[PDB]
Amino acid sequence: TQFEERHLKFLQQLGKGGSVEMCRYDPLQDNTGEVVAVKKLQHSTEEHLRDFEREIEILKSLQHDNIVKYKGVCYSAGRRNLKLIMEYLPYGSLRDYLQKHKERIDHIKLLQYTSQICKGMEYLGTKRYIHRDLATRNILVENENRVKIGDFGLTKVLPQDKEYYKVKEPGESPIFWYAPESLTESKFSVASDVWSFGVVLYELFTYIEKSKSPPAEFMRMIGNDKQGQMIVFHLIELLKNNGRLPRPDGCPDEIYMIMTECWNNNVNQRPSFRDLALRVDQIRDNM
Ligand SMILES: C[C@H](Nc1cc(-c2c(N)nn3cccnc23)ncn1)c1ccc(F)cc1
Repeated sequence: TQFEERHLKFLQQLGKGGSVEMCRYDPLQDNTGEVVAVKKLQHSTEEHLRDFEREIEILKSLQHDNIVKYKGVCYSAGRRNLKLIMEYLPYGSLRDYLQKHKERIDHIKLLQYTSQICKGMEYLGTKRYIHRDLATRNILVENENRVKIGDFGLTKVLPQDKEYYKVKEPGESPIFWYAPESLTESKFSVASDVWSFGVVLYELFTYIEKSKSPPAEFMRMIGNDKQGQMIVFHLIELLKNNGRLPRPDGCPDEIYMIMTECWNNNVNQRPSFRDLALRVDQIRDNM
């Protein structure tokens, strides 16, 4: 079913990454239409538009309880700019949600969120997609009991004959979530996503405390005097030498062990998302 641009009523800006807005799709013009989330490009050039259409095809191919729902696309006349229409997830970003309710979210709830992120990622892998940007900033909360992976802007499809994707000219790079091989060789795979997942687990159990964030902690370890390209250089050498993020205060042993397993320099030794979801669900059952 189609979405007429004239009937999308702006309500509120939700966030920037392009941008995401809260809109009411109101063709009856009586303010009773559905509230949706709309993603559009800030700078809709020819290369970005091509990348955005691929992102849209990726999201449309995905149907999982822990992946934000695709609703449709809005086309503009002439130049062919695109708006991606998604379900509105009313509790917002996990990052803000956890910052707002801090420790009032207990470990068993955090593990319910962990399990769901794991399941969404495992599914993504069966499609041979690499997310590349797994972080709490890309997770949304539908309700108290359900989170969803909510943005796929950096997602690549693996080539048929390879188990990695090599990025030739990197743009946006969340280096503090990157596996060593991604920093050194710009190589991305299911194993690099698992590394990133360990960082997500660190994020949840620090309750996204500002001074404990991955950027804060890694900068401390390499020295706050490191700048620009030198950060990447020193980060690589630190990770090669087993410098890791510390255990979050109050974090259960069995969860901290999962993080450190994800952060294995040896790509082949990192666990699979299938094995992670089983392990996490066993922890929850024990508790
Ligand atoms: C950058 C963007 N920021 C948002 C987004 C939303 C939001 C929402 N409430 N529902 N929804 C549905 C699809 C996309 N975004 C959303 N809420 C708050 N902040 C952002 C975009 C995707 C992410 F995964 C995270 C943040």
